[PDB]
Amino acid sequence: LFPPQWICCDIRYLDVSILGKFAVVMADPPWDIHMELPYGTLTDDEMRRLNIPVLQDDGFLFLWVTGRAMELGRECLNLWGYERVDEIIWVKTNQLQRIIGHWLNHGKEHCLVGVKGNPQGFNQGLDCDVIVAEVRSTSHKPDEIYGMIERLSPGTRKIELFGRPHNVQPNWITLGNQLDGIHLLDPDVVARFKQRYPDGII
Amino acid sequence: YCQHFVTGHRPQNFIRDELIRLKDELIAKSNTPPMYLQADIEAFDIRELTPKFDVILLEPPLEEYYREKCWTWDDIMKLEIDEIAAPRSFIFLWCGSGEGLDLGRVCLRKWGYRRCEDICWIKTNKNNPLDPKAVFQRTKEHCLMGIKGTVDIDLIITEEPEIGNIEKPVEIFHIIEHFCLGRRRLHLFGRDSTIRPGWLTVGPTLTNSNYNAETYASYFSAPNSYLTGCTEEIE
Ligand SMILES: CNc1cc(N2CCC3(CC2)CN(c2ccc(CN4CCC(C)(C)CC4)cc2)CC(=O)N3C)ncn1
Repeated sequence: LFPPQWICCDIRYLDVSILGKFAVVMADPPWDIHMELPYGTLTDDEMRRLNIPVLQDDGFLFLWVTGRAMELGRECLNLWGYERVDEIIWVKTNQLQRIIGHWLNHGKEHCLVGVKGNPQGFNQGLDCDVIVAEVRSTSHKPDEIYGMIERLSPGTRKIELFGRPHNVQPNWITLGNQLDGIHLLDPDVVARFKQRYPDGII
Repeated sequence: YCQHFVTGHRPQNFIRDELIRLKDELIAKSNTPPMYLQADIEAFDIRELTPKFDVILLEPPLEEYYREKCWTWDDIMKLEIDEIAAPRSFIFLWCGSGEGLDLGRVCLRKWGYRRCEDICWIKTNKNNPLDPKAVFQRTKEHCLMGIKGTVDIDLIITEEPEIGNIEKPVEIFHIIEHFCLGRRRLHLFGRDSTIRPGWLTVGPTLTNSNYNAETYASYFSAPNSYLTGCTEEIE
């Protein structure tokens, strides 16, 4: 079912097996980078324990990383059974198209690309590994990524983890704890959700 | 700009380009005379390179650089970098854009560093609108920065060099020199074309050498041992 679907929940506790296989997974985890903490972080073990492996048999994972998560996210990526085959970076600019880690000022954000299985029927090579785009809200990812993912794997089922409300997209099922309720439309999903969650509480 | 590229102009083509000049003058006043040494680094005992270095820039020839003697990450990882790095010291390792982005992190850890910075060389094709494993077109290289022990951005934008030109942007040297990390600076797999005041260059393709360990160390004997490279030379 092509239109947006989403599921407010804690992704730590949702039984993601009900959701089926996807050709693309995307995640923007709240890593425990440095310290700070203006949002709820997940510990490293919680990150490795995430049940990513059930979401795909063949396809691509897109993993936003920052700080020490560049190393950790590589670990999770390998632990979940992917091989990192690319690394997208987003050069963050302004409206005049000029550019906006204690040693250097950060002009970019990193997204690891992982492959799993033998994915086929994808259009590898259409886009390039650099995104140039203006910054919206804090902790906001650029919509150019969705275009790139669509061109790469058009029409296939996709799922985002730790999405925020603005991130809902056609073809995508967004999971995030700041979304409005549960909006599901694909029949096989509504079936397995009602089987697994008869009284609608995760 | 991504659907636009899907015109041939890489999105980075459209990126639009007060002191900080005194620091450059102090760096240049401080810089030791360039020193250089031809050496087959596969077969050369690194331990002859003394004293221990404050900064190591490491630019090994990866097979990917020659799309149209290459070192593998197997070869690179056997280098005994830790034997020549000073206890507090920094490394800058060019990792390409393939498996090197993972294998170079293994190297960093293997030799004792933690990564504090990932520096991207983003290459424009304004003048010219794949790896099997690649999903996307690769238009950048990474230079990983490592620390061990106790002004600029992490981006370098220039135009893709002509096929077979392997040079890295000279801006990596400016970034390094602006950190003020020490004056014992080593560039491994440099060339005649990269030799540079304030640096010792070791590589197999240098055509001349002037290295002398004693003469080299003499530049850093007291009262110059701890200079950052960014202060007034001790009178
Ligand atoms: C507790 N378990 C959860 C958690 C959860 N989340 C996680 C937290 C959530 C909402 C959904 C996301 N979060 C956040 C902030 C920053 C980043 C880092 N990123 C920012 C953007 C980037 C692409 C540039 C790359 C770097 C990542 C996530 C801010 C926030 O406030 N919220 C509520 N959903 C379900 N279960």
